[PDB]
Amino acid sequence: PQELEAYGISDVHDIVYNPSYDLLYQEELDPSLTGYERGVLTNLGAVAVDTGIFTGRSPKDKYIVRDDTTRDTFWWADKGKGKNDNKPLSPETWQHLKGLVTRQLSGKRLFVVDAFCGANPDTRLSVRFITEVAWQAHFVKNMFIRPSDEELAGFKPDFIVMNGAKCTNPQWKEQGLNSENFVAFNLTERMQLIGGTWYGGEMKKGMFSMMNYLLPLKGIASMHCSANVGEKGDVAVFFGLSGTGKTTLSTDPKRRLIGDDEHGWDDDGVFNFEGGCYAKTIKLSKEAEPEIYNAIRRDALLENVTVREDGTIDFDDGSKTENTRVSYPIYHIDNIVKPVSKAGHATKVIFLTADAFGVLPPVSRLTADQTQYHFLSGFTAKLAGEPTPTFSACFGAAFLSLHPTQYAEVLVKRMQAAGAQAYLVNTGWNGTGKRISIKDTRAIIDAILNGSLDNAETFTLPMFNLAIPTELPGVDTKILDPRNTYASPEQWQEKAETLAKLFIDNFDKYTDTPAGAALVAAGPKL
Ligand SMILES: Nc1ncnc2c1ncn2[C@@H]1O[C@H](COP(=O)(O)OP(=O)(O)OP(=O)(O)O)[C@@H](O)[C@H]1O
Ligand SMILES: O=C([O-])CC(=O)C(=O)O
Ligand SMILES: [Mg+2]
Ligand SMILES: [Mn+2]
Repeated sequence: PQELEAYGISDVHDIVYNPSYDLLYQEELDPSLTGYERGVLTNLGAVAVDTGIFTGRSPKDKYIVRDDTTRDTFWWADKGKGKNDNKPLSPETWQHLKGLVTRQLSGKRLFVVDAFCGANPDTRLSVRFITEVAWQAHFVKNMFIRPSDEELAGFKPDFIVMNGAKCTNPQWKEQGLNSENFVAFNLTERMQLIGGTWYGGEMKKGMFSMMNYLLPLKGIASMHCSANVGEKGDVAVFFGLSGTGKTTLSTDPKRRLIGDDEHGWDDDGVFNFEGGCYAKTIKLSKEAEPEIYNAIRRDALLENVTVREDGTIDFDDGSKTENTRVSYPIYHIDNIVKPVSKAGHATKVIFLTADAFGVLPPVSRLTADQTQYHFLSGFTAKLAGEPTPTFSACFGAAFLSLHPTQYAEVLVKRMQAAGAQAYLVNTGWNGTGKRISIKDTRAIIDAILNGSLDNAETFTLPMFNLAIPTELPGVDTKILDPRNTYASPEQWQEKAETLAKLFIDNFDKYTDTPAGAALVAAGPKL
C-alpha cells in the first residue's frame, strides 16, 4: 500500500496480490464488468476476452529512454545502424508518461503479479506486474514463471511493469511521439509503462526485449525460438518470425517441450524465459494440433476469437483479427521438461520461414556461412493481397535491444562449442500457391532430428545454393525440390531471381565489415 505509493501509485484501497487462478476466473466472468474487461466462458472451459482496439503489438509506439545507461549500448532507431523500433525517449517525457500511468492506477483496485522472466535464478529478472484488468494479470500469470511460496516470501523486484492500458497521452504531438499510445522502457528506473493498448503481448515482448538487452552483454545468447528435447537428450531450437511454426512445430508428442518462444543459451545450455505458451488459434484444427487444442481449458485465456451464443468457438473466424491467440500455463502441455524449463546445449538449429514467393525448398542443411547469412537476413514473406517480404534480423528484430551482429556472434559461439548444425525450413508456400501441410512439415522436422537428413543424398539448388535431399523418410518426394511444384523449372527461376535480389539488397547493410562482406558469397547469387 505504501509500497505502491513508493512507485508513485496512491490511494490504492483494494490490493490483489498474487491472484489465484480461481479468483482470476471469477473476476473475468463477473456479470457486472463492462467493455474490454469482460470475459465469456466457452464450451472448452476456458475464458475468452477481447483485447480491444489493439489485437497485436504496436511497434510504432515503442520507446526506450536514451540516458547515460543506454546511450552507447542500445541499438537505436535513429543512429543509422539499420532499421528498428528502439526509438529514443527523453527522461522528461518518460516522467510525463509515468505520471499518466501511476495516476490511472491510483484509486483503483490493483492486481499485483510477481513472476520471473528466465528459468535460472542466476540471470532471471524478478518482475512485478501492476494492472487494473483481471485478464491482464491472468495473461502474466500464464506467460511468466510463477514463483514458489518460498520465492514469493523473499521476492525483490528487479523490474516493474505498470500497465495503464486505460489511459492515453494527450501531449504526444507536443512530445514528438507516434500516437496517444505508448510502450516505453526505462533501463535506469527498470520499468516498462504501457498506455492506451490493452494488448498483453506488450508485457511478454517487453520483458523479452529487456532480456535481449541484458543477456548478450554477459555472453548469453538471447533467442526468438522454440525449443524441445528428445528422450535421447538431443536439444533442438527453432527460430522464425511470427506465424512461421515455432509454437506449432515444437509441440511434438514424441519430444519434451522446453518452451515455444523465448530462450537463452548459456554455459549449461538452452533455457526458457517463460512459464506459458501463446498459441495462434486462427483456423485451429483439433486433428492437426491436438496438444495445443487440448491445452485450451479452464486457466487458458482465449483472445479475440469469435464465441457463438451457445459457448462454442468459431476458430476459423478472423474478422476481429487474424492474430487470435490462447495463452496457457506450460503444464497444460502433457510432455514438457519439468520442474525447470531448461535442457542441454542445442545440437540442431532450425530456421523456420514462411516463403510466400514459393521459391525456397521445404528443407536444406545450411553451411556455417549460410547459417549467418540467413540468421542476419531474417526472411519471411506474406500474401498481403501479393507476396510481401519481411527481412527481420535474427528472426526477431522487433525485440532486439543490441545490434543484430551481437546476437549472431553469441549464437555462433554457442553453436560452435556444441557442434550444432543449422537447417532452413520453408513452412510456407510452393508453386501450388498453397502452404505445405503441417503433416509434411512435421515429417521434415523428424528427418532433421533423427539424423535421416544429414545422411541423405543431396544436390545443390541453384541461385540460393542450398543442399536439398533427393528424398526423405515420411516426406512426399515431389515437394523436396521446389522447382517441381511449377509448370517448369523456368517459372520457379523467375521467382527465385526476384527473391534473390530482395535478399541481396537487404544484406547490403551488413557488408560494412570484413566478415559481412565475406558472407555475401554465402548469399543467393544472380
Ligand atoms: N507447414 C506448416 N508448418 C507450421 N505451421 C503451419 C503450417 N501450415 C499452416 N500452419 C499454421 O501456421 C501458424 C504457425 O503459427 P505459430 O503459432 O506456430 O508461429 P510462431 O512462429 O510460434 O509465431 P509467434 O512468434 O507470433 O509466436 C499456425 O496457425 C499453424 O496452424
Ligand atoms: O512480421 C512477422 O512476420 C513477424 C515479426 O516481425 C516478429 O516476430 O518479429
Ligand atoms: Mg508462437
Ligand atoms: Mn514470438
